[PDB]
Amino acid sequence: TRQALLERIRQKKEVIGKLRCQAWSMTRKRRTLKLAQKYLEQHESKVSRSHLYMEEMRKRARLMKRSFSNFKTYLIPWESKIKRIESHFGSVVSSYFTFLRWIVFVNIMITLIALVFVVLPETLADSVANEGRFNRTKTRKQIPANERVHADELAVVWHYDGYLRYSPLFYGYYSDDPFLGNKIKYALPLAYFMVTLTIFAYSFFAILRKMAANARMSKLSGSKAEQYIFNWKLFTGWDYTIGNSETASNTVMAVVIKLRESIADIKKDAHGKFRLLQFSLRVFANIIICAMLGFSIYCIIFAVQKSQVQDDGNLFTKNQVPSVVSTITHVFPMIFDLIGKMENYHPRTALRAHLGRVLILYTVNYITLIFALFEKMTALRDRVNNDICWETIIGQEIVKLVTMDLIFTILSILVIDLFRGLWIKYCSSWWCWDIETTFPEYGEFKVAENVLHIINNQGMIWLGLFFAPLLPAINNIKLIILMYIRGWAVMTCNVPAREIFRASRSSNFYLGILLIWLLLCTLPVGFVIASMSPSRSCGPFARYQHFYTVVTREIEKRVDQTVLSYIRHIASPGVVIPIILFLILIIYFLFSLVRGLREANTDLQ
Amino acid sequence: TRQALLERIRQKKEVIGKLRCQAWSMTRKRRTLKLAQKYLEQHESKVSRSHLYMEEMRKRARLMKRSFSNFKTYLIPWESKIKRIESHFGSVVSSYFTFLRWIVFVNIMITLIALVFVVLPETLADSVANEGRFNRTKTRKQIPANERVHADELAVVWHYDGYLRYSPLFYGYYSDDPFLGNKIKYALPLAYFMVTLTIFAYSFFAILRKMAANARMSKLSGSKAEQYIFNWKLFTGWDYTIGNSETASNTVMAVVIKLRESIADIKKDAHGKFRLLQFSLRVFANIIICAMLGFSIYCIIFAVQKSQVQDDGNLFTKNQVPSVVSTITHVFPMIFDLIGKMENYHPRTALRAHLGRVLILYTVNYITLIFALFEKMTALRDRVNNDICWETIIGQEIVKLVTMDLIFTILSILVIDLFRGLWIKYCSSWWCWDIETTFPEYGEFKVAENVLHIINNQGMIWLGLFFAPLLPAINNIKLIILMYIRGWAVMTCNVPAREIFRASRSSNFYLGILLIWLLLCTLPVGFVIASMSPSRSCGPFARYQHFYTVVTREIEKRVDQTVLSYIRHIASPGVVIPIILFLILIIYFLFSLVRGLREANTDLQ
Amino acid sequence: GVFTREQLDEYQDCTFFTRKDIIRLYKRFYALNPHKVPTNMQGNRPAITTLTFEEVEKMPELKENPFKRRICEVFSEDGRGNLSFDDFLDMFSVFSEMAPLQLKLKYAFRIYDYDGDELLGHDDLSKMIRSLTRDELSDVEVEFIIERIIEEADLDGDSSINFAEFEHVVSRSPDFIRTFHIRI
Amino acid sequence: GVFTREQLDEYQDCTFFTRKDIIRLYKRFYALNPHKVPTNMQGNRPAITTLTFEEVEKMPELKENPFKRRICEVFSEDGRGNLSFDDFLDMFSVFSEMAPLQLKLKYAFRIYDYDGDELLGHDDLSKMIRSLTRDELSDVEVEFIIERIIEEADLDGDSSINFAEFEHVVSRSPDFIRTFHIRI
Amino acid sequence: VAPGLRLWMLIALVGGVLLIMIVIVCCFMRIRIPRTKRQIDLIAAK
Amino acid sequence: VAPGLRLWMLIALVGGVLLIMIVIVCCFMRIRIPRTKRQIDLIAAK
Ligand SMILES: CC(C)CCC[C@@H](C)[C@H]1CC[C@H]2[C@@H]3CC=C4C[C@@H](O)CC[C@]4(C)[C@H]3CC[C@]12C
Ligand SMILES: CC(C)CCC[C@@H](C)[C@H]1CC[C@H]2[C@@H]3CC=C4C[C@@H](O)CC[C@]4(C)[C@H]3CC[C@]12C
Ligand SMILES: CCCCCCCCCCCCCCCC
Ligand SMILES: CCCCCCCCCCCCCCCC
Ligand SMILES: *[C@@H]1O[C@H](CO)[C@@H](O)[C@H](O)[C@H]1NC(C)=O
Ligand SMILES: *[C@@H]1O[C@H](CO)[C@@H](O)[C@H](O)[C@H]1NC(C)=O
Ligand SMILES: CCCCCCCCCCCC
Ligand SMILES: CCCCCCCCCCCC
Ligand SMILES: [Ca+2]
Ligand SMILES: [Ca+2]
Repeated sequence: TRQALLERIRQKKEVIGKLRCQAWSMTRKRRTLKLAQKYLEQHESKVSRSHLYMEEMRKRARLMKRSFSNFKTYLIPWESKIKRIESHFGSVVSSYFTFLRWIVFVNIMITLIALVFVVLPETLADSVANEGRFNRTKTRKQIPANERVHADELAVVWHYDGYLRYSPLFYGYYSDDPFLGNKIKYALPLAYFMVTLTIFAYSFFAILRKMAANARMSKLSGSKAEQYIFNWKLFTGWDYTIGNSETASNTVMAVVIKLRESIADIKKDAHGKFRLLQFSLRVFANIIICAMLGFSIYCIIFAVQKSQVQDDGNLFTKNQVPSVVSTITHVFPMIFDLIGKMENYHPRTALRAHLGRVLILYTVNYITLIFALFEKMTALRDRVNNDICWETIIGQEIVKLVTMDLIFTILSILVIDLFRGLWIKYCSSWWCWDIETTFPEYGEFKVAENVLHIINNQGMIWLGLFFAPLLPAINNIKLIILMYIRGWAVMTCNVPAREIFRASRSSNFYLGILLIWLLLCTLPVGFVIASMSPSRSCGPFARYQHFYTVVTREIEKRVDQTVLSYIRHIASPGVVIPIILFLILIIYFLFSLVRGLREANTDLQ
Repeated sequence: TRQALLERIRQKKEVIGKLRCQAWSMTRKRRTLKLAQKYLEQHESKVSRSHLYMEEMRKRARLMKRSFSNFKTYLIPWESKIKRIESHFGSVVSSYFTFLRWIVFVNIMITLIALVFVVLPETLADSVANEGRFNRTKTRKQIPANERVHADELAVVWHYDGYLRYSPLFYGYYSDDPFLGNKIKYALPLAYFMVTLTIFAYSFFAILRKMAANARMSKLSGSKAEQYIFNWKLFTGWDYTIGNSETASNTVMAVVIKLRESIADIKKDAHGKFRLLQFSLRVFANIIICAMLGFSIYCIIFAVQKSQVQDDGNLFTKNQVPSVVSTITHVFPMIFDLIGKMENYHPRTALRAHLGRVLILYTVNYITLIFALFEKMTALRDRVNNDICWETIIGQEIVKLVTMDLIFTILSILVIDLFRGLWIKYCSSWWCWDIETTFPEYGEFKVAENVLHIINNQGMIWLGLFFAPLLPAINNIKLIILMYIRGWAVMTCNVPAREIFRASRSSNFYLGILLIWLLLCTLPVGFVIASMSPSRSCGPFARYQHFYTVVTREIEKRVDQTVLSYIRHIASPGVVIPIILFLILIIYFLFSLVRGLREANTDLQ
Repeated sequence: GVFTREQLDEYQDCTFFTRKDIIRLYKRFYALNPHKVPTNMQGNRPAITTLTFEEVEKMPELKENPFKRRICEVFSEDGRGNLSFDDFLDMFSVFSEMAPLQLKLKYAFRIYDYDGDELLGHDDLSKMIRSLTRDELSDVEVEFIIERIIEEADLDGDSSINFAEFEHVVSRSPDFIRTFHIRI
Repeated sequence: GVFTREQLDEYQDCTFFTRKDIIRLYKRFYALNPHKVPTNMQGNRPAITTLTFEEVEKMPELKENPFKRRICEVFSEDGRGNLSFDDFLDMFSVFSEMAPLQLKLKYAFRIYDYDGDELLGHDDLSKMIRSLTRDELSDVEVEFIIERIIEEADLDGDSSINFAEFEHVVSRSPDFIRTFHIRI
Repeated sequence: VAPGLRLWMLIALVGGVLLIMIVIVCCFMRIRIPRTKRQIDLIAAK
Repeated sequence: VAPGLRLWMLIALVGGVLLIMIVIVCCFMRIRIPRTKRQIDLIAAK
């Protein structure tokens, strides 16, 4: 009796919930919706009180969720911009802009987290500081009269010295007082530590949630695919977003070309050729590429080393590491592509090799930059012993790197896209060779390189946000400027590519690279927190021998010593190492198990 | 030309390789085999020299593998025994015996590993010791004249004192000389450390290889199953191994049962009932079970504590911890089953609950035993400071536990199976109640409990093989005796169960439990090696401040100090902890991803 | 506001849209032809307010689509050669990015079939290839392409793909949900 | 030794057995009936050395099997109601534990079908149920069981399971490779 | 023969030889204690 | 107005106002530098 009524109510509710995902006309959908609604209305009296309350609160929650979604849609920006870019250039060009907008949202969330709990309480405490205060923090929040005059030198400002050094943007500006004041008792050093931890935790959580949403629904059925060449190139051969005439003609030509070499390659199936000249060229290219990578390492190390001055001896030569890093990052991919063109591989394998080389260059440069910066900081601290502020200095280095990267990206957009396009338009009639159809054709969008730029910049932000609390706040403006300049450049100066390939034809490729970068960037921060010791005249951790002490000092205030000593044996090397080895072995064997299961899932279908 | 010839040769070779896995008559199989052989013989001249050499060495390797398999089959024991047990009792009873035979093979491999590289070199060095030797090792290999008389007391021998203490069976017997002798230069402490590491590595490798072989082939298609009740209970309702009349009739009755309550349950689909008496009985059972678990913990702790004597004050009371542990392990499951019978659950959920409670009891008892032993060893070492030998003492404790477990298993087999069966046969005519059909029906095999006994014993062997090198050698005899006694008991005293259920109907359930036990047992050995310090008058590590030093002392002999200091920063807490957290997060999210993929694999079929 | 709420709740329950999307699509529909679309649109008017196929195909999102006629025909109401507001909402809720893979696959199959017999015949394949390519491939090339597609996408030997095999073969394409998308 | 090697290589290439298994099975076959099996068995004699169905069904591993007749019939050679050494080797190489899941599934399907039309009809299901149960379930119970099995195991609406659906449904059983096993 | 230093070896030797004899005896025998269900039903019917 | 302490602010202000004016100008404009492939083919044919 009651069981059948409950089952019928559940079935009707399930039908109502999944109503939109069915291919019915609006009249049929309305008919089914009204029928189920009347059924539920007449059957609501059959269930007990608990079921009635459960259904009522579920309906209230659904109504609140719908209202929240309706209000949230009003605040999504850059809808028409991405719509126009999609219509003109395609759906693989607009992937970069959707990725950038998601990155903007993540950065805004990080900014709010670091602004509600750290910057705002400190500023409010500073504004109400009495005579008793303002003297314990004068050495860190007030610029000395010795250097106050030289605060505006166009080299002090460009290096974030002067007033910016004594601004909430940097670690050393924040007081180490255990409490903000009476009647409030806000622990600011604990807020600092917890906010730095929470930002990394939320970054991991958001990246993994996006990955799960994109994999469990979008590409869940996309896995375990075998062959299916012609059907893939035909049924998914037309981009439905394109609403431009020239782009449509280009797409038609691309489909024709794809099918033509598809049948051409499937026809002969004969692959016999061996030219010593081609192999020699390939090995020469692979050698010169490694030579350029080594040159990049040596240049980065030299640039870091030569900036050995801390006092204002000279500033036209101190600012060379951000310039060198930006120049390498923004120029070497072009040479990589030139060498790949000389190599003469298949376009897909050439693109994959270029992406792999760019990724290797980026990772190697980032690693050597971290090692050089850490060695420089260690040497400076050793030579120091008026104590220096290595955290504020590291924050300044990262902020300068980010700013110079923005400047170089703007210059690259202005030169490669705008000026080259103008030169081709107004000078191809009488040039020595036909540039309009030659190697510098007209300019094209590079989705993968630009996404790697975004990922590298976000890694730089994650690395240095512990020392520069307002680095995500600056990154917000940088990302907004980047979105606008990229949109304008692609709309005005670029032409749609004849055919553009994808690295793995997945949306989680870049998310996975971003997650790997997040791990790579959280390792040195954890090492700094666990190993290095704070400065005694800087920041909120100036009263402790380690960065984590402010946490443990409060853990020991509630936990006994005996149980703490018992727990402290879980961090033994002889317990961690077998656990790490077990995780490695289980991952290695589960890898083969999962690959076999995925391969056999399609076979059993 | 050559490509087509190579493709045809490869196809013919693939057909020959997969010939047995096709359902053809032997005439057809012979025809195809001869045709392909003649084709390959006539086509071998078309390929180049490299392909010819590759095929020739592949054929030679295949012939050697076939000859090795033919020779290996001759050495597999207990074929007829397991065949008879399978014919009489079924294919779920014989799973225990196949598992035990595999465990015997693994233990024999471990014995050979620990016997070739440790015991034999030491014995050979001892037998050829000159006047210069035999004095540095007399304090550990020769029983003192003070205690030589009292070596045979039936309590000194029963506790593995006397000559057994000064035997290769224990850690303290082995000399700490860096080299066995001249013209050979065999490092025995390094052999000891490497053998202890290799045994655990090989145990992990063998368990994981067995798990992979059972999952990638047997149960690969067995995953992603949904409902299919009647077809499972009908097409897999007959055990094809059974060749006994009474067992066949029992199986027919069991199938009729299964089908009858299958249709009965699927018919009504009505589940409405709530008796306060039944719920009170269930909660009382769950409370008394936890009370018995707490009693087990308290008894184990008291038994370990009360054995506080090291000198021979009394030995009729020192040997109580192995007796207490064995009594708990071998008696508490019976009470668990009695309380489960009182609980009156469904047979499958009752069996699952009983298995879970037994597993919890075993794990809790093992953990508290380890903690009590470690605390006792720490207290003894603290009170000592003629230095005591805590490693040999721990080895003695583990060996005594294993021996008493064997004795208790033999007694349980003799009482529960033999004497109960004789009593029922010769006394059911005139008893007060019909015992032959009542609660003690006639006796049945318990596959899960016996497999858990095997797993627990192997965990005890893994835990104490670092301190007792010849513990696997003793376990060989113990396992052979167990196989013979279990086979005889099941053949003579037990009756086939009316219907016997399985925990998860998988062969990798017990292997997974064994792997978890291996991890649980390698954790404290690693902790001992990393944290604890050796004895200065015992074993091969008496010249070092740690157990691992003999390894690192040789690593520092080939690696520079600067690079070693650079490497020593990988073991920072601030690098390990983020890595552990990242592995935890990736496992948690990949769990949902894998569960969704497995669920959708069947849907997409 | 101007419109009754109950219509908006019904549209949200049936489609993937919110109130802002409904209002924007209504403004676009009115701007398509202000003469045939009244300002106040309360009641059963959405079922009777109708536009021809030319006006809907005139829009930029559909103008360059080779299958614009098929897209207009699949979502068409009972009236032939006509599209109403409900048809507009169906078309732009199916095509949106938030739509699930199953709906996209099913409506793509319905679009790619011209006769409408739930079977992807040889003539439908040839017509759609010649529509996508604009008669640039040779006849022999088209025949070869259709032969290969039939060989690698037909399992029952019917020489005509159906819903099941089409869904099995193109739902594992990593470019289908990226391509089959219209933003509006 | 006594036998030519080439026969042993052929048997190992065709079956799952080794030389010891071949020799043991030859001894068992000879002990089944020494009069109809010669000592020296070189050449085409295994194809002509034969035994009846009763002798093979007398063996303990097959005596209690309800489908002993079906097992003997499936592996039978061109001759009807007879089994040769090659049939013996087929039977005991298919049934062994080392056999793959596919071979076990295929030969189990061939065993469970009495008519032999590659289709699991209703009469085959009823006959096999009554053979397994020994006529203890009621007729209504048998009809109900067959109806549920058809409902949950037939997807084409043919009221008769075939190779594909049977293999799909009973290959995910965690008790099939454990049950479908004969040790010898 | 001291009870605590020589008697237990004699007892162990006697027990070991008796155990070996018993094991060898039960090696060439096929005892089967429980009776089949048919015999149990016949006894119950009486 | 020292060149190193007051001139650069004036230069930056001039550059900033010029940049704002340029951005606003290019905000209400729809420039498109490259020519379509039809025009390129027509020019090549001449
Ligand atoms: C909630 C999400 C956004 C994370 C925000 C950071 C959290 C973890 C931080 C920010 C501010 C912190 C609080 C700051 C001050 C106090 C008062 C005192 O009793 C010590 C602990 C306590 C209560 C801190 C607990 C941790 C805290 C709440
Ligand atoms: C190979 C498998 C079975 C593992 C066996 C244990 C291995 C790792 C052990 C056992 C014996 C050990 C060797 C014993 C003696 C020597 C001589 C000297 O130069 C030190 C190292 C060296 C060469 C040891 C290296 C490690 C070693 C080879
Ligand atoms: C494949 C990338 C090639 C990029 C080539 C960029 C050329 C930039 C030339 C800039 C010319 C500016 C002056 C124009 C004079 C009319
Ligand atoms: C459910 C397990 C019950 C186990 C009961 C074991 C009873 C053992 C009785 C032993 C009797 C031995 C003396 C026989 C006298 C004829
Ligand atoms: C402010 O700082 C000065 C530094 O000399 C100190 O003398 C004074 O006491 C401080 N403020 C107070 C508490 O008056
Ligand atoms: C043997 O040990 C004795 C102990 O006193 C020692 O004196 C003697 O030197 C040793 N052997 C040798 C080297 O003679
Ligand atoms: C430095 C020479 C290139 C090294 C990196 C090559 C990466 C290739 C990636 C291919 C992935 C399929
Ligand atoms: C101590 C009361 C029992 C606690 C353990 C119960 C384990 C149940 C396992 C069920 C697995 C499906
Ligand atoms: Ca058709
Ligand atoms: Ca049939």
